[PDB]
Amino acid sequence: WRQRSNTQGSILINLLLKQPLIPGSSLSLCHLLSSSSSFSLSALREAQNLAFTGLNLVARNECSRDGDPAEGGRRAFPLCQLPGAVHFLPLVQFFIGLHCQALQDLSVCILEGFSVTALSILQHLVCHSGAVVSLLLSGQGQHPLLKMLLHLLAFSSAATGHLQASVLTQCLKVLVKLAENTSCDFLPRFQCVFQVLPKCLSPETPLPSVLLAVELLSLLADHDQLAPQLCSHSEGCLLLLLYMYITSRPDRVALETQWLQLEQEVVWLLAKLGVQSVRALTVMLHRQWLTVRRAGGPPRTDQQRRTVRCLRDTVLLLHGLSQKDKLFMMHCVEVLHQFDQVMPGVSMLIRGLPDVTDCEEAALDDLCAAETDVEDPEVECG
Amino acid sequence: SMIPALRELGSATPEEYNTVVQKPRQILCQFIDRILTDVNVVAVELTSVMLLDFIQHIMKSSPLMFVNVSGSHEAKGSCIEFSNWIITRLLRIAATPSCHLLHKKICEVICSLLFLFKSKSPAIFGVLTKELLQLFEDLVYLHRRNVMGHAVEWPVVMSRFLSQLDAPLQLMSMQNLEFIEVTLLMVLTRIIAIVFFRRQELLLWQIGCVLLEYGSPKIKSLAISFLTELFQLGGLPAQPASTFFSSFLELLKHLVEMDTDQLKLYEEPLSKLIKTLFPFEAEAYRNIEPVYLNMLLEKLCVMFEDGVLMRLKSDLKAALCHLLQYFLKFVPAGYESALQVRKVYVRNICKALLDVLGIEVDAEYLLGPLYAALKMESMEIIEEIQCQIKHVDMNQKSILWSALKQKAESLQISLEYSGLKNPVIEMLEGIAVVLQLTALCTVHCSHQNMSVVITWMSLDFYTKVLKSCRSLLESVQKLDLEATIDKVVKIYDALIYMQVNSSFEDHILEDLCGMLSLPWIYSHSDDGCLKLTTFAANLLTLSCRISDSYSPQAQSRCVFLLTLFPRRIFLEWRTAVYNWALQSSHEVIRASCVSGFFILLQQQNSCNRVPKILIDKVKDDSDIVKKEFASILGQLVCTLHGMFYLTSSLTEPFSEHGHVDLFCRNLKATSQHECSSSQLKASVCKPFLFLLKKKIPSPVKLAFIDNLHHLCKHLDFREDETDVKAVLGTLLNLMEDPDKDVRVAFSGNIKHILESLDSEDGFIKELFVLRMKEAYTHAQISRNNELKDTLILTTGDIGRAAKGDLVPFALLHLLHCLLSKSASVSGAAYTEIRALVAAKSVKLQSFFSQYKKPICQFLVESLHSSQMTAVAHQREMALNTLSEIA
Repeated sequence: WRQRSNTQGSILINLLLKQPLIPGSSLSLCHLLSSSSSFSLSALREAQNLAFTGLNLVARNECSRDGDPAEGGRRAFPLCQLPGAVHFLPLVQFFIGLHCQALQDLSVCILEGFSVTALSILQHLVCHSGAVVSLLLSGQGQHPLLKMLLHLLAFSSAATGHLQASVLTQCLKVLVKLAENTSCDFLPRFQCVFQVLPKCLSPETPLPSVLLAVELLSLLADHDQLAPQLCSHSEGCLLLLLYMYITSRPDRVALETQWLQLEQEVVWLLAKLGVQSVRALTVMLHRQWLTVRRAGGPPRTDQQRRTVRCLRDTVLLLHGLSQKDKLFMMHCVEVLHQFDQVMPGVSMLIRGLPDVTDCEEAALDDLCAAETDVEDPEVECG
Repeated sequence: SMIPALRELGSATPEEYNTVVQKPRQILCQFIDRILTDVNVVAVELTSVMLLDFIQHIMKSSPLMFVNVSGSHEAKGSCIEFSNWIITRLLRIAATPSCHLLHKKICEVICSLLFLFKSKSPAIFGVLTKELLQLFEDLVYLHRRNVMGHAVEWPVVMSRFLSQLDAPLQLMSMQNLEFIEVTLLMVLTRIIAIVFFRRQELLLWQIGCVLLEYGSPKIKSLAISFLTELFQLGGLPAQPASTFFSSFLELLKHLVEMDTDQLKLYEEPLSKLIKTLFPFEAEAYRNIEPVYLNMLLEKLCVMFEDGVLMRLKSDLKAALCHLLQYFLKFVPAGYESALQVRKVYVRNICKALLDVLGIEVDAEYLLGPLYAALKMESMEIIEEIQCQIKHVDMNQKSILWSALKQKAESLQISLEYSGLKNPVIEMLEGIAVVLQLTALCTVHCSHQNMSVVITWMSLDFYTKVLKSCRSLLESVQKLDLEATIDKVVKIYDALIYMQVNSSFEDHILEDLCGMLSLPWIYSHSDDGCLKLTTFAANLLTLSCRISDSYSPQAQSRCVFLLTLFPRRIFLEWRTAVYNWALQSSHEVIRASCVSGFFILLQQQNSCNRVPKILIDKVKDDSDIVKKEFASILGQLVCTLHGMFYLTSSLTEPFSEHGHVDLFCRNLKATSQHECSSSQLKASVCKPFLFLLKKKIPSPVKLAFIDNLHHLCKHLDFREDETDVKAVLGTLLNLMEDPDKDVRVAFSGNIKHILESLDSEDGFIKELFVLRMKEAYTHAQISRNNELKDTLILTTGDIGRAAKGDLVPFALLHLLHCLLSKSASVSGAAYTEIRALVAAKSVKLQSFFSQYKKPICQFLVESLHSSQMTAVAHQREMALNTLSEIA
């Protein structure tokens, strides 16, 4: 452990200098410098030179060496200080300022592709420096790029289109990255950015933005003050929209694998909500249990293995809610048939898994809704 | 021991229940102290194991003892502190090496403890997990001080989970440190399912990662297994992926310079991590950044430059070859690096693969790599000859194929010069590799397999190899005689694969027939055509050498290959070899000979009915032969319709069951599928329907399940009313077959049986009516709900696959269940009806309109039965039925 992964632990200049991270548009960075296109070449070339200098710095940057004892704090995986990307930040700041000015007015579209490439750039930046993200969050309008990306989130919350649809995804990526890269103390100052998430929780947002939003919700609920504030909303404590997205299933082109990623993230978020202290759980369990029960054995494909683990932690969450709150049972009566058929099925299926938990298994022994009936009249049947 | 307190636990009010439960907690803590007074009590011998078991047992019996369910935040903190005292005792046990060797129950106690503290209240779970994660962070920071050259501070108290019950985590050696890491990794693997929180998991990533970057080989393996569990759920976050892939590269580099057992102790977790991070499923490359996998690609490149296949000890080499496959076929070329860079990479790769091909004992984990590489070469050649008819040669176009030819001819000429001066097992191994790759390419790479006329290795080389293996059958002194003739029959199967793609000349074909019949010809030397055939008069001696030493599996192989020959050559001889191998005791030869005869019969004659000998095989159980027989009869129903014609399918080895033999067995046989051939009045199903019966063991019924769609698509249901009625009655006996998985299999099968049925007549409809009726009577007789569930899923299947007249039947056959009070039938069969009216492309209500008369009549009869078995009660039960039908 001598190279310290300076190359990987850097900006990933190999990544920063790589074919478009986003799908298409064929960009790379100074291609944008070749692209003479906060509205002038004035300060455009200044930001360009600052970014080139920061790139040379990160190339020559060895902030962490032989094991990184310098990176300290409650934040796990403190990447490194890396003052280089700081000088790269003005370029994306200028490009996203131009983008926000092109968004506030009813312009050009290429700036929006440049914008989403800049968002991917940001994702790369905050991916590999704790000092960088700390200044991103710290600096009211502090760090105007932060306020203007919040404004981009608001602009994309309505009148989606396709470019802003990608802006949703990449901005959620960078926020959840910035969020996950920040310590618990920074969540109180992350609350200002968190105020914008309810618009991304509108029933319009596409699935990738939705799952990234759930990841952000989990990262925020890891905080002890951000979780009650986020649950202080009106509709369903900000979670009614999430639950109805489970049941609603707005997108049909969205693969059920991505839906399962969404589901596992949701159930893990809610489990964390439990550790920091029904209709949707039942319908997703209905779909997943149908899929697994149609198969007669252990899931040989990875997607169905994740589906099985989703059954596991979903019945975990179910028994958690039932033991926490006894209103669970008449919150179940409207879906009692689905529940009484999935619970025995999923419980037998997890019994089919050789590994045991005895906690989720205690949950199985606790709920164990069986036989869904008393008997049917055989006379005049069929 | 305080049983009265352990019983009055529940009766006590929580505020003093906490005290009266601390008392037995303190008594159990005294029980621990009488053991935990000295850390080296007597010995570990692996006493205290019974103490840990009694702790677990008291815990199972009294879950509410260890933690109250009412929460009681202050008493919650108290029980947290007490669990922390127990945790400190068990952790200071886990710190001492000998006492750590007792980990089996050392997990069980705290593992179950966290399980139960989660089940009772999730907040306690989160608190305790954060405490344990803080401990793990301290541990990996100590290891970071070790690896970074800081002051190590060997003696450390490390007071974690400290308590004031009225607890030293002593460390004096790297062994104590790594052993507490062992315990931590085990409990983390056990608890990973619920601690996944999309942020806490990142901390887990980081800590397991820094543990992997520096740790003992056993610690490395346990961390490698933890990382597999992590990647299996959250994919891979970009942040720890840097350190993770760096640790991965350094581990790969070290693998060469690793001791045997040091490799062994982490072999299987390493391979699991390969398969998990590099699954077979496509798009798996999109999860990880292409620069990551590009440095992985150059890493594997330099590894093959090291000749890891020779330099390593364990072939389970198979994992790195599977990784090579992941790179080549699942991941596109030009994504990680450029296509020229990736090209020179795979060039160095396949060159090293050739060097190791020259000398290997087994080829399974190597032949697949070469197949994938030559496959991509074939595809790019086809693309560059996109439309040009053009005759092309890959010995010229592919430098890799030319080098393959060089390896083949070099090993073969070394054989010819001296078979004794060479590793006869491994030289012939490599010869087999190149030959069956050729034949695999003959049947796959060629454009006729997906305008372009490819020329593969010439046939003169093949007859040179024939003379070579003949000389081997001569010049062996018969050392093992087993592995060598197994290799020779591998070469034989390669040749016959080349022939199944393109038949040979009839005389060289006869030479091959004799090569395969040479074994145990001295067991069947005296029949009619024994002296009529011309190969025997020359094989006699080498076959005398192989009389009894010949392995039965190799007998299976050679008899199968002999069957795969065309009927024009020694047809009666194939019949005779089968009849000799027909009823022999060994399972493998029986399976192979019957799987050859299900084509050999139509080769001979009478391609309309099952042979009487195959009927005897139906009768004779040999159940494993009966499941492979169910499969081969699912094939027989077509090759008894087609003119014994096989299809050269793709059958790429996407799943290798170790030693893969009989590529033609993996190759499929087809029918001509003409209108006259496809129809069949059963005439063969009576033994087949006997095999269907429940008394027949379940796995063969499952093989029949698998073959069901094929055997019905090759079966006609137009005429033979009562005979086809009995065939269908057996199809539904399959529903009454006891195993439930077989029942749902038949549901998914009747889903296709309905369309395989040419036209839904009336008599079959009434047969279904009565048979499902008696099935429901039997199910309610048993009172077992699993029967009702399997049946209702079958009803939903047949409804989704129903014609106009069957859907109301299946619709009402589930509606009565739903009518009484049944709940599963709703969320299953009703959703099936919804999917069906989606297949009907109509609204569920408009669909109700077309069937509102049967539905309303059945709600009529439900209310009749209700009003006759019994007012407010009538009103409420009728409203229940109405809301269900609602």
